Amino acid sequence: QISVRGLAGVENVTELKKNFNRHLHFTLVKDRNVATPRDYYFALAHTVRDHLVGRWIRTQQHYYEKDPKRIYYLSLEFYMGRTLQNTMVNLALENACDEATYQLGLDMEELEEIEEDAGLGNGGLGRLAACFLDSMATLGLAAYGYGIRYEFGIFNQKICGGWQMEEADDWLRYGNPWEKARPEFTLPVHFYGRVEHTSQGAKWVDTQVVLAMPYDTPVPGYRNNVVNTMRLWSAKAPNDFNLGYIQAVLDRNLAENISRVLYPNDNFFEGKELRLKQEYFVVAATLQDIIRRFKSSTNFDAFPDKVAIQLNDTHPSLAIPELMRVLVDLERLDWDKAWEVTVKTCAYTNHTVLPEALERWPVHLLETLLPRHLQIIYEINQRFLNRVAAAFPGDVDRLRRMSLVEEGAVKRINMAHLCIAGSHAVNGVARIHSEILKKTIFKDFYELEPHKFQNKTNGITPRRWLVLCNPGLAEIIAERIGEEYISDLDQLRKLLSYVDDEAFIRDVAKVKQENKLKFAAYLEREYKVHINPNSLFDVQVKRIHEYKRQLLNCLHVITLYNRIKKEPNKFVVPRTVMIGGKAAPGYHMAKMIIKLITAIGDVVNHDPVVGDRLRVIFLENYRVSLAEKVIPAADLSEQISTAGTEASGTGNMKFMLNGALTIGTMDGANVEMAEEAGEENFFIFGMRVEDVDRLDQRGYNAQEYYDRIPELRQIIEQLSSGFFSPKQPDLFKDIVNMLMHHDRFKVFADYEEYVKCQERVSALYKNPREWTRMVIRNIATSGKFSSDRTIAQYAREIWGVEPSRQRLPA
Amino acid sequence: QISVRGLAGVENVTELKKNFNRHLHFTLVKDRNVATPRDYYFALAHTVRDHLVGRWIRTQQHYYEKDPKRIYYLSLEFYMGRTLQNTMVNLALENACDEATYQLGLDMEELEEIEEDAGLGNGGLGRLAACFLDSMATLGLAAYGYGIRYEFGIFNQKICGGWQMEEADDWLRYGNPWEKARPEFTLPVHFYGRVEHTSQGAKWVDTQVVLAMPYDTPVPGYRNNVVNTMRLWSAKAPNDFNLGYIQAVLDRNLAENISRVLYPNDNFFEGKELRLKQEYFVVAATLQDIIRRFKSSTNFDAFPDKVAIQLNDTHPSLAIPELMRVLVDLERLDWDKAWEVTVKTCAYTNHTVLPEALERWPVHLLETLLPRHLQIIYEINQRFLNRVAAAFPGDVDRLRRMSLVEEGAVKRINMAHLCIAGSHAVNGVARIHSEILKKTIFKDFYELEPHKFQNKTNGITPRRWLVLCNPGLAEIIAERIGEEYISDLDQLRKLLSYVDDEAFIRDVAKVKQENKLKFAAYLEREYKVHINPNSLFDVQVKRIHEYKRQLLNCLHVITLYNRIKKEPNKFVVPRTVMIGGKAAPGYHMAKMIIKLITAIGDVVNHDPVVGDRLRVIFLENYRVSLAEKVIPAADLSEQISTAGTEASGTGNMKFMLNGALTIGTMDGANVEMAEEAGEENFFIFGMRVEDVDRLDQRGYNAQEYYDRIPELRQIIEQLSSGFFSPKQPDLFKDIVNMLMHHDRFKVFADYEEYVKCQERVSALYKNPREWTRMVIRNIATSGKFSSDRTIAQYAREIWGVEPSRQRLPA
Ligand SMILES: N[C@@H]1[C@@H](O)[C@H](O)[C@@H](CO)O[C@H]1c1nc(-c2ccc3ccccc3c2)n[nH]1
Ligand SMILES: N[C@@H]1[C@@H](O)[C@H](O)[C@@H](CO)O[C@H]1c1nc(-c2ccc3ccccc3c2)n[nH]1
Ligand SMILES: *Cc1c(COP(=O)(O)O)cnc(C)c1O
Ligand SMILES: *Cc1c(COP(=O)(O)O)cnc(C)c1O
Repeated sequence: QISVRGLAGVENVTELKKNFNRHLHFTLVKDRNVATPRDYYFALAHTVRDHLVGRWIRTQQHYYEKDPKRIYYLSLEFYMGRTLQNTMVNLALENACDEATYQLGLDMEELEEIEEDAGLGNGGLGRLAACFLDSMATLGLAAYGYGIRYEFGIFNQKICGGWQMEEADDWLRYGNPWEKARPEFTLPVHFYGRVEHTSQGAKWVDTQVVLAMPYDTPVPGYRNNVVNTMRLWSAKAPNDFNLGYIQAVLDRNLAENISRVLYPNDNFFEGKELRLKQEYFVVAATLQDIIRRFKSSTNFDAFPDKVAIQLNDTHPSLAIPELMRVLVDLERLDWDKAWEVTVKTCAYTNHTVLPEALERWPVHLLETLLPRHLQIIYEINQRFLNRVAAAFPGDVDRLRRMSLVEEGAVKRINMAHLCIAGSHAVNGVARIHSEILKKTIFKDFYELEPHKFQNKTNGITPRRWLVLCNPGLAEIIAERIGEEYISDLDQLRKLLSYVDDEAFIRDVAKVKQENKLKFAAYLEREYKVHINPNSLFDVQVKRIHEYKRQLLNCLHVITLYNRIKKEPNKFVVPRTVMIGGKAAPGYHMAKMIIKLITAIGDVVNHDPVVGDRLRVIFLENYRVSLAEKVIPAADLSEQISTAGTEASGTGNMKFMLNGALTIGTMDGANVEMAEEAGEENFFIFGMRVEDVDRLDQRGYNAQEYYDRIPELRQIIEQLSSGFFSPKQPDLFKDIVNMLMHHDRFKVFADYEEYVKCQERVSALYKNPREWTRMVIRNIATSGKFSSDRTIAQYAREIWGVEPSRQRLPA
Repeated sequence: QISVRGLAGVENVTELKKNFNRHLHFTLVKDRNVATPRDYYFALAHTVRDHLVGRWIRTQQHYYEKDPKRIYYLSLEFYMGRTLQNTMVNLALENACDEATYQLGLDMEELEEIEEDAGLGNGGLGRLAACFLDSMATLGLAAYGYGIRYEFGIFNQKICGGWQMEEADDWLRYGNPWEKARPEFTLPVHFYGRVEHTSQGAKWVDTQVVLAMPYDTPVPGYRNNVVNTMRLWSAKAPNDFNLGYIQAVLDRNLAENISRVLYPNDNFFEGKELRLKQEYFVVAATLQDIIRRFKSSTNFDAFPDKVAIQLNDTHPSLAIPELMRVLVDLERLDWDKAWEVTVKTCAYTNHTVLPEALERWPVHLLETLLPRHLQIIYEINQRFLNRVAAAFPGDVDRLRRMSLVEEGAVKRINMAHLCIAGSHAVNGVARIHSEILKKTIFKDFYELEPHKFQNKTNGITPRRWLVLCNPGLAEIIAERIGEEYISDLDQLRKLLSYVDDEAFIRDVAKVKQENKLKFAAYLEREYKVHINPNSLFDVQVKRIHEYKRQLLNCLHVITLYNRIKKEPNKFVVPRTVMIGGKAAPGYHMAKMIIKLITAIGDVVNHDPVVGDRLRVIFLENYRVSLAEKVIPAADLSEQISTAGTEASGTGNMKFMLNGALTIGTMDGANVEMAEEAGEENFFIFGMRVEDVDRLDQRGYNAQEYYDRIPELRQIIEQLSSGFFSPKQPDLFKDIVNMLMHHDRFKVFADYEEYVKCQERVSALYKNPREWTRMVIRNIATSGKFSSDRTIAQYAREIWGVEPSRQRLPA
C-alpha cells in the first residue's frame, strides 16, 4: 500500500506464501487448524530469515577475500528490540510480506506484536550500540558487535498499587529464530589461578576454566545486501567440571551464571564480582576470536592496520591488559612493542561524568580473580606515571590524581584512567560533554595528550526511528523529496522550502493526529485507560533517575492541577502528561518517584472539576518496542536534566525526528539540536552549565526558593501533609526531604523558568498552523543526528576506514 | 547396495540431495567450503526429519478422529541411543540416503558416528522402554511415552590408571534436531504447601510452582507410516519466581534442577529429595496432559475405556495418588468411584526382586513435599487393610506385612505395595521372575487378588537389534526367507530347514567373521589396542553389579591364565575376553571390579608366554551405540547372574539374535531362551533357584570351596599377595574379603561348574561347522524375544486394545 515499504511483485508474493506454508509444516510441525498466532509469527520469522542467509554468507565471504580493516565494537549492552520489521525494512520486503500474509488472511501488524524485545541493555548506552550496528552495516564497514548473550534482559516492569514490581525477562522461553548457535567456536576463558615466573617469563596457572560459546545474529544493512554479525557469548561449564556426582553436575550452574542476567543499573556502578566476571568473560573470548581472525590474513606490527577495537565505556576496559597479556605472555613480544600495538588498536568512548557511574574496582577483587591483569595494570601505571613525571617535573599532586591506582581505605583501579592511558583516541558523546571532559574530569590527561581527545556527537538510526516506527511521516516526506534521505538524513533540509506549503502543513499535522489516535487506542486496549486525543501529548520517557528530573515534571503537573482548582472555569490547553521508565531495583528514590507519579495520577485523573483537561499517565514497562509507539505520538518532548549531567541523550533526537517540539535545558545534545533548528524553534529554559557552577560556589539553598515562590510552597505543603497519599500521610517524606536539604540536581532552581516556558508551549499549541511550522523546522534540521553521520565520523577520525554506500551483489 | 535397505530411486536420490544442500545453506548457514563433518551430519539429520513430519501430523490427526483408547507409558528412563539410522530404516530411506550422500562425496557411515546417544537411562529398564516405543508404533497403537528431558544423561565413562572417572554427558551441547519444543503446553506442577479442609473438601494451598515444558520426539513405526510421540518434560521457573534482584534470578536454578540430571544407579534405590521431585514432576504434568486430552473426546466412567496408564516399575507410582487427588479434590467424584477409575486405568510392571532396589520413601519426606498425597496414601492403606482383614480374619501378621506403611525406626511408604493396591494388573518380566513374585515377594497380594498377577516376558526390537546393527545377517536371512520376518520375528523358524544347507552355513559364518574384522579395527582406530580376530569373542556387556558376577568371569579368566603358565606349550582355543559396563558413581565394590578387570588385563596382555592366546579387554563407555557394534561381533554371550537375581535380562536376547552362543545360568529370560532353542543348544551351568535356596538354609560357607578347589585357592592367593597389583600389594583386600565372608551372590558355589562348562564351549569352537549349526539353531528360535510379541501381549491382556499391522496412507 505505501511506497517506502518497497515492491509487492507477483513472484515475490507467491514465493513468500509458498515458504510461509513450508516453514509452518516443516519447521513448526503444525497444520493450519491448530496454529496459534505465535506459530504464524514464527513461520513469517523463518521466511524473512531465509532472505538474509545468502547475503550473510556472501558478506562474510567478501571480507575474507577483500581483507579490509576489521572494527570490533565491544559493549556489555546491545539494546536490540524486535528484529522482524527491521529486517523487512532493510531488505525492502515490507510490502510483499504484508501482501503475502494478507492473502493467507493473516494481519502482519498483529504477528509483529508477538515478537519479544531483545532487551539486552538498560537504556541509552545499549541502544546506541544497536543504532551503531545498523549504521556500520549500512555504511559497508567490516564490523562485528561483541557482547554477552544474557539469558535474562532488562526486567519486565509491573505496577502494583502504583509501585514497581520486577519480573524476570525470559525472552528466550520460545526460542530466538534470529540467532545461530556456533558451538564449534567455543573458546576457554580463565579465572583465579596465580602467577609463576620462569626464565621464559610470567605464566598464569591453576585457573578455573569457563567456556564461551558464541551465538551469531545477522545485522542487515539498509538495502545494500551487506549483512554483518553480532556475536554474543554464552557461558558453559567444561565437562570434567567439578568431576558427590549429582552435586558436581548441579554445580555447573556456578560457571554458567556468568551469562545468566543483565545488571539493571543505568548510569550507576555496583562493584560485584559476578559483574567483573562478566567483563572479563566478554573481553577474553572476543580477543581470542579477534586474534584468530587476524592470523588468517609472526607479525603484530600490522595488527593495528587490520584491527580497531572500540570500547563502549569502560565496561570492556580489561581488553587493554588482556591484549597486553596475550602479546607479552603468549606471543612473546617485548613490552614496548606490545604497548604500541595495544594503544594503536584501542579507542575509548566515555559516556558519563556522574562520579557514581565511574567504574573503580577494588584491588583485592582483581588480585583473586585476575592476578596477572593486576600485575600488568601496575606495570602500565608505573610507566605512565614516569611519562607524567618527565613532562611535569615536581608536580606531585598531578601524579596522585592521574594514577590508575586510587589510594584510600580500599585501594581501587580507576578503569577510566586505564582507558585513556591505553587508547589512541578518547571521545565524548556530545560537544558540551566532550568539552566538560577536557575541562574537568580529564583535564590532567588532556594536558599530557591533547591529540587523544575528540568529540563524536551521538545519533539514532533513521531506519528504526523513522521508516519503521513512523511509516506515514516517512511517506509524506518521500512524496515531496524522494527516498534517498533514508541513508542520507541531511537531505531533510530540502523540507525547509515546504514550511509555507499549505498541503505539506496539513499532511504533517494529519500524520501526527493519526499516530495520536493509534496510540490512544493502544492505551484503551492493552491497559484499559481513556485519553482525550485532542489534548497535547507531553511525554517524558527514559530511565527513572534523579539527574533526569522527572520530579521537575511532577512539580509542573501539580502546578497545572493547582491552577485549575483555583480558577476552575478558565480555559487551559488540555494535556495528557505521560511519563514512563524503569527504576534500577535497589535505587529507592527512583522507586519513590514512580510512586509519586502514580499517586498524582490517582488524584488528578479522578477530580471531576478537572474534566479531561489534565491527565497523568504512567506508561508501564518502557522498552524499545513501546518507544516505537509513543514517540511518533508525542507533541512535546521533555529533556529536562540539570545542565551538565546528561552526557548526550538520544531520546531527544528520536522525538525531533518524529514531529515533537522539545522543552529542554542546555544539556547534552539538546545544545546541538537547538543550534541546528534555531533557538527560536526550541523551548529552552533553565540554568546553563555556568549557572550551576555559580550556584555550587555560593551553595545551593533550596529553602530560598521555597520562601520566594508561593506556588512552590503550596506543592511542598501538599506533598508533606498527605494530599497525595491520604492513607499514609507521610509516605513522601523522603522526597520532600531530599528536595529541601540534599538535592544534588537543583530541582527548585529551575522550577520558576520551567513553568513559564511550559506556558509558552501551551500558547503555541493554541495555534495549530504555527505549532506545525515549527515542527517542520525541527524535522527539517534533524539530519545531523543520524547515527550514519556519527559512524562516518568514527570511521574517518578514529578507525581509519572509508565508509562506502555501494551495494554488494544480490 | 543391500536389499533390506530399501530402494534408491532416481527421483528420491535427486530429491534427498536437493534438500541436503537446502538445509546446509538455510538451516546450518554454511557453504560447502567451511562445513565440518558435524555440519554434514546435521544437514542429513534435517533432511531425514523432513520425511517424518507429514506422517507425524497425519498420525496425531487420525487419533483425534478415530479416538481409539490411548496408552501412556510412564517411565523415568528412556534409553534411546541414536535416532538417524533408526529413522532411515523405519521409513525405508537407508539406501537412498546412502546413495544421495555418496554422490555429494560424503560417507554416511562416518556422519552417523557424529550423532550423540540419547542416554536418558541406566541400562535394561530404560532400554526396554525404548524398544517398547518402537514396538507400539510398529503395532499401530495410539501410544505416548512420557518422561523427563534430562539435561545430562548417564555419565560418560573414562578409564584412568584402570579406574572409572565420570564426565557429565552434555548430549544437548550441539542441539537435538529430533525434538520439537512445545512451550505452548507448559503446565504447572505444585510442591510443598499444606492441606486445608473446607465444607467443600480438602484443598492443597501455599504450594511452590514449577513449570513443566514439554519436548516432543517422533517415534516412527516400521514402514507403516505411523509416527507416535515421546513427550519429555523440562523444568522451568515461573517469572514472578522469588520476585535482592540478581540473586532472585540466579535462584531460578533451584527449580530447574529438577530436570537437570539422570540418577545413575542401576537396580539400587537412593532416597534423595531431588529424586522424589523428579518422580512427582513427571507424574503431575503427564496426568494433566492425559486428562486434558480425555476432555476433548462430566463423565469419568468412560475414562478407563479411553486411557491405560502403564507404570514402568514404581518410579511413577505417585500417578495413583495423583489420579485420586485430581478426581476427588478437583473433579469432586466421591472416593469409591474415583478408586474404581484409578484401578482400571493403572497397571504396574515390576522389574526386580533385589530388596535394595525397592523404593521405600520416608514419611517425613512425603509429608513436607506432597502432604495431600500422603493423606491419600493413608486413606488408600486403611481401606486396603480393611479388605485384608475381612478376607483373612485374625491374621494380624498379614496386616503388618501387607501395609503400605512400614513401621520401624523411620516410617516408610512401600511404593510397590501402593502399585499392587491401585492397579488392575501386576506383571513380572520373565516367567521365572513372575513365578518368584507370586511365591515370595508378593505371596500375600497374590492370595488376596490372584487375578491381578501376570507374566509378560521382555523382548528387544529387531529393527535396531538386527536390521540396523547387523545389515549383513539381516540380508542373508532375507535372501532365503524374505523381509516379512522383520515385523514378524517368529518367521525366523523357517531357518531350521537350512541348518544342513552348506551355503547357508558358510554365509552365517562369513557375516560373523566380517563383524569381528570390523569391530577389531574399531578397537585399533578409536582406542589404539590390537586383537587377534581369529580368536573366540567372549563378551560380558552390562552394568557392573555384584549379582551380575563379572567377578565369576574374572575367576575364569585368571584360571585360563594359570593353566597357560603351568603348561605353556599346550594347545588352547584363543580367546578375546571383553568385559564392559558402567559402575554407579558411589558403588565402591563395582568400582573395584572395574579396577580388577583392568589389572588382570595389565598382567595378561603383557605376558610373552601368553602370545595372542588370551587377551583381556575392558570396553570403555558401554552405551547403546557401543552395544550396536560389539554385539554383532560376539561369539560367546556371558549371562552369569546367580539364579533368581536377574529379573529378565535383555542383553541375552540381543546376542541370541546376532549369532552368539550363550553360556548362562537358569536365571531370568535365559530359562525361556534355552527352552526355545533346546537345552542342547545352550551352555547351561550352575545352581538352579532351588539350589541357592538349599544353600541359604544350611548357610553359605565360601571357605569350603576355597579348601576343596586348589585352582580356586591359587587365584585367591594371587589376588591377596599382590600378583595383580605389585605396587599396592593389598589393593584387592576388599574383593578377597567379600568373596570369603560376605558374598550375597555365591561366586565360589558356581565356579567349578562354570570352568567345566567354559571347556565345553572351547571344544565346540574347535569345530567351526558345528559351532555354526548351533548358532543357526539359536538365531532360528529367537522369534519369541521380539518386543512385538511382548507388546501384543500387553495390548491384549492388560490394555484391552487390538494391535494392527495395517499402514496409514503415505
Ligand atoms: N546517560 C548517557 C546518555 O546521555 C547518553 O546519551 C548514552 C549514549 O552515549 O549513554 C548514557 C550512559 N549510560 C551509562 C551507563 C549504563 C550502564 C552502566 C552499568 C554499569 C556501570 C556504569 C554504567 C553506565 N553511562 N552513560
Ligand atoms: N535388572 C532388570 C533386568 O533383568 C530387566 O531385564 C530389565 C527390564 O525389565 O530391568 C532391569 C531393572 N532395572 C531396574 C532399576 C533401574 C533404575 C532404578 C533407579 C532407582 C531405583 C530402582 C531402579 C531399578 N530394576 N530392574
Ligand atoms: C532512546 C532510548 C533511551 C535513551 O533515552 P534518553 O532519553 O536519552 O535517556 C532509553 N530507553 C529506550 C527504550 C530508548 O529507545
Ligand atoms: C540391552 C542393554 C542393557 C541391558 O543389558 P543386560 O545384559 O540385560 O543387563 C544395558 N545397557 C545397554 C546399553 C543395552 O543395550
